[PDB]
Amino acid sequence: NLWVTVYYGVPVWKEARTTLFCASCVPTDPNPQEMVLGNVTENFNMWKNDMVDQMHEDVISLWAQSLKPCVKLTPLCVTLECTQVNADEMKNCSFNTTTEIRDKKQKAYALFYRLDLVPLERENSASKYILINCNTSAITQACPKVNFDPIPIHYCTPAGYAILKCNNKTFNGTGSCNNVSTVQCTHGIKPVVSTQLLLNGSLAEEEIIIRSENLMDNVKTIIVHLDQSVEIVCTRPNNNTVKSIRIGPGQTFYYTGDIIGNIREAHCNISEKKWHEMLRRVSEKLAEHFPNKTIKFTSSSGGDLEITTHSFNCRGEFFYCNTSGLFNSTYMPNGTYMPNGTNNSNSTIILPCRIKQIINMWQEVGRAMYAPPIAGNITCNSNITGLLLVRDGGKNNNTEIFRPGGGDMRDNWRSELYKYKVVEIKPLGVAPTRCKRRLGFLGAAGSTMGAASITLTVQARQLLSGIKQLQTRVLAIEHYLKDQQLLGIWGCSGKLICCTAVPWNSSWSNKSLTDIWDNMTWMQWDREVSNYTGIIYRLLEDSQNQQERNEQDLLALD
Amino acid sequence: SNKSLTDIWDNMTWMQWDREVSNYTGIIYRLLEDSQNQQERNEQDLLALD
Amino acid sequence: DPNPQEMVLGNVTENFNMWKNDMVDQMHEDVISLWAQSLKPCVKLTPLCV
Amino acid sequence: IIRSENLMDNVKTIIVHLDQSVEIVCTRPNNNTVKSIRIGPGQTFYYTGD
Amino acid sequence: QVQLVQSGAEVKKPGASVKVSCKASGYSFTDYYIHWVRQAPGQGLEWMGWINPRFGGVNYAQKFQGRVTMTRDTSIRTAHMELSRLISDDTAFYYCARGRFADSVWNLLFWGQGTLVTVSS
Amino acid sequence: EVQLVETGGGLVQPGGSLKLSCRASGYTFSSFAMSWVRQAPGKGLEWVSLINDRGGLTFYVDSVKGRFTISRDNSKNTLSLQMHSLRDGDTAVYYCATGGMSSALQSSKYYFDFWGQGALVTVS
Amino acid sequence: DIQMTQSPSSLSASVGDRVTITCQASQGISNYLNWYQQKPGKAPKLLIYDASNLETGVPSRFSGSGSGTDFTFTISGLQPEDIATYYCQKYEFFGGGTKV
Ligand SMILES: *[C@@H]1O[C@H](CO)[C@@H](O[C@@H]2O[C@H](CO)[C@@H](O[C@@H]3O[C@H](CO)[C@@H](O)[C@H](O)[C@@H]3O)[C@H](O)[C@H]2NC(C)=O)[C@H](O)[C@H]1NC(C)=O
Ligand SMILES: *[C@@H]1O[C@H](CO)[C@@H](O[C@@H]2O[C@H](CO)[C@@H](O)[C@H](O)[C@H]2NC(C)=O)[C@H](O)[C@H]1NC(C)=O
Ligand SMILES: *[C@@H]1O[C@H](CO)[C@@H](O[C@@H]2O[C@H](CO)[C@@H](O)[C@H](O)[C@H]2NC(C)=O)[C@H](O)[C@H]1NC(C)=O
Ligand SMILES: *[C@@H]1O[C@H](CO)[C@@H](O)[C@H](O)[C@H]1NC(C)=O
Ligand SMILES: *[C@@H]1O[C@H](CO)[C@@H](O)[C@H](O)[C@H]1NC(C)=O
Ligand SMILES: *[C@@H]1O[C@H](CO)[C@@H](O)[C@H](O)[C@H]1NC(C)=O
Ligand SMILES: *[C@@H]1O[C@H](CO)[C@@H](O)[C@H](O)[C@H]1NC(C)=O
Ligand SMILES: *[C@@H]1O[C@H](CO)[C@@H](O)[C@H](O)[C@H]1NC(C)=O
Ligand SMILES: *[C@@H]1O[C@H](CO)[C@@H](O)[C@H](O)[C@H]1NC(C)=O
Ligand SMILES: *[C@@H]1O[C@H](CO)[C@@H](O)[C@H](O)[C@H]1NC(C)=O
Ligand SMILES: *[C@@H]1O[C@H](CO)[C@@H](O)[C@H](O)[C@H]1NC(C)=O
Ligand SMILES: *[C@@H]1O[C@H](CO)[C@@H](O)[C@H](O)[C@H]1NC(C)=O
Ligand SMILES: *[C@@H]1O[C@H](CO)[C@@H](O)[C@H](O)[C@H]1NC(C)=O
Repeated sequence: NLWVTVYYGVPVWKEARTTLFCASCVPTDPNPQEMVLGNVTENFNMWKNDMVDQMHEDVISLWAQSLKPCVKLTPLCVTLECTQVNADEMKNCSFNTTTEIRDKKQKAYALFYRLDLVPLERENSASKYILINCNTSAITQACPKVNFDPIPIHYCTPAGYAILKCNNKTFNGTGSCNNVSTVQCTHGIKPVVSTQLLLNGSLAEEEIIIRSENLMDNVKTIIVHLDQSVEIVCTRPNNNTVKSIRIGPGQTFYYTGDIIGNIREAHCNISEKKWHEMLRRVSEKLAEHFPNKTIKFTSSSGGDLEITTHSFNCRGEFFYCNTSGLFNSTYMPNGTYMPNGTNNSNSTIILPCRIKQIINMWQEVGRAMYAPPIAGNITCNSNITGLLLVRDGGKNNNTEIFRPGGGDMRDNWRSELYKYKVVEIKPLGVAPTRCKRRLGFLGAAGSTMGAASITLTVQARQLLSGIKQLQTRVLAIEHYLKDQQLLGIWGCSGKLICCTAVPWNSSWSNKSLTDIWDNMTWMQWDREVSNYTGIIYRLLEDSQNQQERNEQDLLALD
Repeated sequence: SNKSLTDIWDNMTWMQWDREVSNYTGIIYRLLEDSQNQQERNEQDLLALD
Repeated sequence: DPNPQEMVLGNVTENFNMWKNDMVDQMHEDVISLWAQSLKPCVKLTPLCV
Repeated sequence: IIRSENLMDNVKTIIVHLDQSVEIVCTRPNNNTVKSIRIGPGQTFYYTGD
Repeated sequence: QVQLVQSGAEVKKPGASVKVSCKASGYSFTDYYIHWVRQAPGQGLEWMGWINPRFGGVNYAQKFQGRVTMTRDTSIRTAHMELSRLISDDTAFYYCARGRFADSVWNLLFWGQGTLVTVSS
Repeated sequence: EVQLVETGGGLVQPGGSLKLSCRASGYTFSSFAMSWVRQAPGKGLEWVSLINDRGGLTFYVDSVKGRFTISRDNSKNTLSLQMHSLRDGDTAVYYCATGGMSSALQSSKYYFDFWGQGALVTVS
Repeated sequence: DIQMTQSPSSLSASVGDRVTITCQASQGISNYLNWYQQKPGKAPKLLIYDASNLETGVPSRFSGSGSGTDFTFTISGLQPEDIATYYCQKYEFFGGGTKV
């Protein structure tokens, strides 16, 4: 009494991973054209998203594609004769390098930071030093045209896929999300690189949202997504005079020649009241996950400068703040915050950022970078929009010690690509009907199976049918053609709603028509009839083969 | 277009016709897909009658 | 192939603009790319800048 | 199975495809001590020392 | 073959510091966490801490904080642990261990040889 | 309690035209395939025409093909039947009925579930 | 603090008897428990990576299952080669060990 009817263009999707393409790389369109999916609830998992791995690869590839046509400082991996800067933090280094003409030499003097030098002999009169890691790999000088101001990147879908945003204002990142929306592109995501503190991010809509893969171990990074930003202003007060020498045929090396005025240390200012209010609210939100525990914030217990300090790019200069006056607090279950009196204060927390020039890029090891100096001084403002915390494991007397963390740059991108999931549309499906043979994309995803069988020409047209994109264009074409070939083999070519001669077997589903078309959505139906598609498809092609042979026999009768 | 059949098929080329009916293809294509959706639903209703 | 297989279009008049053709930009790119792909596997006279 | 493109000239290689393998065991009996030096920024040259 | 080779047994007096090393061979050093586990002679296994050799991150247990320093030398693929202010209760077999996968690092499939540290007068 | 009220009918002379209309209330209108059924005085019931729930498909008894048009308006919740020529054999009470067909995504409704009160059509 | 409670502390068995060892976590909400066979003089060996999944290089005689705060490890017949101290572990927390 019920027969298999093949539908094409149903609002059904499966989880999948594709090579989404940036679009600052291709001009973006007026709006993302967001279609809110009513009555749709999807399972997100921020800690298993692929959009993060793709963004990581894109960033470690754009960065390494801007330093390729730039001067490599091979001629400067020479013995330096360095004295104290009394005309330590900085040294006045003299060296003999190679000049533009490949037969002469050149004597130069530059001021380098002590963190950029490694002694060749007992450190004290001049002492011998070389540039850090220059004898282990090549140091590439950044071209003056390299843009150190993060540019928002929009990730847009290839044909055949959709980005499912999550609009629950209090979502942490993992688990079921309702009020799911479909978008074509993401918002503008800045590739901001910062350790311990997330800078220039998006704020939480409602409150501080503690998120972690598992708040029970001491390995997973805890991301604190703030609702109100704390403003940080960082400066390098020294008035630097930049000099340059040529080290080859068109290869210009830039360095600090002298400093005008006195020598002052770089620093960052965070208002005490705003910081300690932020840490109070984060300590009360972390008390909701670790009940009856004492919550303490302390400085990092170890590691390299890139993770024990707050590392950030300020107008190209790479600062490294101590951040040990910030993370010094105790919050107990009684609700009193130990370092009190910081709610009526006018003080400032001065963090002594150090400056480094030979920056060990990412952790590639075999590739460093030289950040050229900028004449004059530098001041940068930024918004602190989140924290990266690591919890201390082991036995304890009911006290948690959340110490800053970072270094892994995926956890800096898992705090803006948290709401986005990539899915692949499955426009081809089957359902029982009484039929015998003889708006926007996914807009009806949450509608019943009888109201989504009218919006088929809208999810069908939006299938839109170097290497990273071209392979996904070819893949989308292959998937489209495989679906068309399936329809053709079944005798359904050229139709979106196709009635067949295959009877419905009650073992596939025993629901009545008023329990399917009127009460269920296409996603629930796909989740029901999924183990049986390898039987239905075979029956459909066998029935079409029988119909084709019967048709040629009838057409040869006369 | 208000031209008669003998003014279109017999007198005009396809380029002139494209230059004439070009602002209206976003209406004609929508009408064509709506008519096909109606025909497909009517066909499944006729094929379920019996 | 043997011949360009030219089909003369009768009664067809088209608007050309030699100064906005793209075939020229493509030919320019091709020439500045073939030339710069034949000197890549060739001796660079760095030791003679003395 | 003797196979060749043409077993009549003296240019084509004759491939003899055997049915039972003959075992060959090859050795370098010298006990070498390998030393290395660095010849650049991360470029290590390996050589026999003694 | 994945191997972890640790230094041999050592004898220290109370108050001294001991440095233990765990040469790592067979895999990419800068992609996996190394866990240092202290086995008391008959009182079980204490976790004590983990080191992340990519950026050198550490997470010392809340008991052994202030006394257990961990470092790493990637040029020779060797991890180092330092335990200061030794007491007679610190006598144990110190084990170096790694997880089978970087994604799940608690499945300590690969272990080195134990380093015996004796603390006595 | 659904209510079908047929507002129309009267007297015509052989060769004339007459329109009937039927308003529905108490249930969802655009989900039922409506029909018309004629009862001549002293005789039984005869089916005249059927229209689908969407209005796109119409079916007629052979005796009225080419003369009767059945139409529905799902925004006004109205059904109408417009008759031409009106022969003497068409004199009858015309009942508005709900049923006779389904949309292929619902169970078979091959029966006339809800009827109206009946319009009287006289030909003389 | 996630205290591991492991029992029995000492299990007396001969060759071929079925051995059952239990481990009671204080907090669970995740099937992440590991079982380590430690032979005297050797570093422990992992047998049950994850709560139930088995480790390569370990014969099928070893098994276990459980969820939440209650896990069970069994041996389908003790062999002479199976004399060892068995420990349960959840994240950094180790149990007291069962001598088999
Ligand atoms: C977080 O965002 C803020 C604001 O977007 C960033 O600070 C801004 O950085 C840009 C680029 O360094 C500064 O513009 C520059 O100004 C100088 C002097 O006027 C000019 O020579 C450069 O060409 C460029 O226009 C901008 O002034 C600065 N804004 C403020 C308010 O200080 C900040 O760097 C971002 N933080 C991180 C960590 O990326
Ligand atoms: C860094 O050292 C160089 C010398 O290595 C200094 O340059 C000399 O400065 C004195 C100042 O009286 C001049 O008389 C010399 O002629 C300079 N020599 C050269 C080669 O230029 C330089 O001033 C020092 N700079 C700082 C900032 O300490
Ligand atoms: C690169 O150069 C630095 C500085 O010479 C080397 O560091 C020294 O290496 C020797 C090796 O015998 C040690 O004894 C010194 O104590 C090291 N000095 C410092 C200040 O750390 C470094 O080893 C060289 N790199 C390589 C790969 O050999
Ligand atoms: C540069 O070369 C001269 C050659 O006499 C040498 O004396 C001098 O020390 C060299 N400079 C440095 C900074 O090593
Ligand atoms: C977001 O998810 C939480 C999960 O508990 C739920 O309680 C809340 O109602 C959701 N919010 C919205 C606006 O749907
Ligand atoms: C995140 O929210 C989900 C909602 O289902 C919940 O199950 C999970 O435990 C939460 N995790 C954290 C770390 O807050
Ligand atoms: C769902 O998200 C949309 C995004 O525009 C928002 O307008 C709407 O209020 C949200 N609904 C709920 C119930 O949170
Ligand atoms: C930070 O505060 C100190 C207070 O003495 C002030 O001197 C300094 O200029 C401030 N720095 C910035 C960047 O605002
Ligand atoms: C920050 O300053 C304190 C001052 O006591 C020092 O002990 C600490 O090591 C410094 N931290 C870093 C990361 O340099
Ligand atoms: C640095 O000093 C020079 C010379 O005195 C002056 O022209 C310049 O404005 C100063 N720059 C800053 C940022 O103080
Ligand atoms: C920080 O956020 C506030 C929010 O109002 C904004 O006005 C300000 O410009 C932001 N500052 C920076 C440096 O981006
Ligand atoms: C969502 O469910 C509500 C339930 O009352 C319904 O009214 C609404 O039409 C549904 N929306 C969609 C888009 O299916
Ligand atoms: C080959 O045979 C000779 C016979 O003298 C023997 O000494 C030598 O070890 C053999 N070599 C191998 C590789 O078996």
